[PDB]
Amino acid sequence: SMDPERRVRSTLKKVFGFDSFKTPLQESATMAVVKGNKDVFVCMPTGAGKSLCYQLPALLAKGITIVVSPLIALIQDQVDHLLTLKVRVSSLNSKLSAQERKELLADLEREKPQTKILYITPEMAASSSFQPTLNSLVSRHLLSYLVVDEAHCVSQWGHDFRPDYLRLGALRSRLGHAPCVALTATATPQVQEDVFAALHLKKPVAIFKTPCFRANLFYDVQFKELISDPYGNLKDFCLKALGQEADKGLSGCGIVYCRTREACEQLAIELSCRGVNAKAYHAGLKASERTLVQNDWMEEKVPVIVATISFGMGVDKANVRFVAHWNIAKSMAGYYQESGRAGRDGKPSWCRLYYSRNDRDQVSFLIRKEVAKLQEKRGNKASDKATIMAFDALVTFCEELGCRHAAIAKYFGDALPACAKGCDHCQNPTAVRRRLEALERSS
Amino acid sequence: QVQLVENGGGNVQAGGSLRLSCAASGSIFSINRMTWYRQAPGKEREWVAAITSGGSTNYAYSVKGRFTISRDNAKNTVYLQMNSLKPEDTAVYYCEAYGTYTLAPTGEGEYDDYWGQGTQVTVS
Ligand SMILES: [Zn+2]
Repeated sequence: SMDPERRVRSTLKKVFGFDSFKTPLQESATMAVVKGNKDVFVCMPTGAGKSLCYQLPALLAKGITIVVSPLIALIQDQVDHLLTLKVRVSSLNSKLSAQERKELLADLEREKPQTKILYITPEMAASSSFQPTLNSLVSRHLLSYLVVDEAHCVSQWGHDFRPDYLRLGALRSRLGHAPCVALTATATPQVQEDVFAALHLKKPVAIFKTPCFRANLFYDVQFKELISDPYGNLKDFCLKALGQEADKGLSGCGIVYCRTREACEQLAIELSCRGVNAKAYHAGLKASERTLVQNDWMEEKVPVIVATISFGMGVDKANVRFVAHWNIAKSMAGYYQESGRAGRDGKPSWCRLYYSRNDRDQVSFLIRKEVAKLQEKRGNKASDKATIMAFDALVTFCEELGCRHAAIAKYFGDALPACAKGCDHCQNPTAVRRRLEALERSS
Repeated sequence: QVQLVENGGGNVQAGGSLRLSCAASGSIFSINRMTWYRQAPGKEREWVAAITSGGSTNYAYSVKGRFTISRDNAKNTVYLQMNSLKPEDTAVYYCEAYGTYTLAPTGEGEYDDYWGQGTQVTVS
């Protein structure tokens, strides 16, 4: 094609069936992989089109794109999708018939193989029965790209450490000609640096990292210990949030996250009695009550659901005007995911964490118990340190003064976000200072 | 990309001190390691001192006890205090900002190594 972008748009349309890219960022990433002069790191949430960023460029390349993916279930999802698009995609694994195995190995030995995209477990990629095939592919210069999917699996500080992933670096170096595309949904900066080092990515690494920052979310922290009427404070909070078309009255809905079922039940009643209708949602309820509560919340019959973290996964509601954490979350990640259910329609929403040192001490305690249980059962691990530090970053978020968006950015590894008087601290630095000084005196 | 500018070079009597600075500018989230190298003309480049983000420091055996590397992350700037200067310390001193993570609010960034032009240290 006269224009490389025109061929990319063409293939995205003709093969994959999309008129545009989901985001400028997915576009930029895909284009950097096509240009092929840089190793590429892509860190985008599950559903943000990571796959395409290597799958489309794989099709516009001379040769084969090997895609290392950690477990067979994940491979199969994409193989089947790619087969619906009549893409020449193969998978080498031991969940196969020994016949299919040799049919493919033969196809890979051909000068001009049928296979365009080869999905493979890291186990398979390091196994000696595959080494000959790998070598002839390397020798013939028949690899266009090496792709390492679920790249965080290389990090002991990530959530899913796989020793198998430690070997992928040696492999990467052998494929000098083929650029490496490493992808994950979840990487703190420390996991990023492990991905960059442990996979021997060639600097300069092009990074495409979906930021946390949403311009329409107002984050604040309130100290339960500093409030005479906590339930009253929450009620005013929910009402202000829902009362953003004064003429029409209550519009939108909200979520209030609590650690325990007991708390969900009681807090729902306390709010209802104080003039904001609310219902509890938690896994203790019968399946049918959950679907009635969710439904009532979804239909805006009851505007406020008070739930455990068991609520939100399977829900698309775009006019959540507020998420309030009544108890601090297990982790900054949790808090981000939960608070972030607010404001999906882009209109102003409010995320408020109700911090108490008592909650903090209780969650800190329960994290140290469940780590101990794991340390007894499957022995000591560096991920336990990351779990504790995951809580700590949220404790820190509550107990320090600074832009709240900035603190979430620091933790996930985003740039300083354009918080436009969009958090308590940026809107009134002194007010937050006062509350922290005041919380100091409480002990 | 990143500008690494060195400062604080000079001509100084043996036994005297210098303080070199080294400031990275750009959309810097983090620097894995900042290392001071020195290069006398027609000699092999030499490792002087390093500091990780984390504040772990390491010195060449030749300068241990005489030089201190320090940093101000607020300014992505590392300092090399050089005391008891010897003529053997005469060289061009330069920085490596190794594992430099840059990032725009758009989510587009880089991981790369960056290098200073250097600063002249002569010890009579
Ligand atoms: Zn702010």
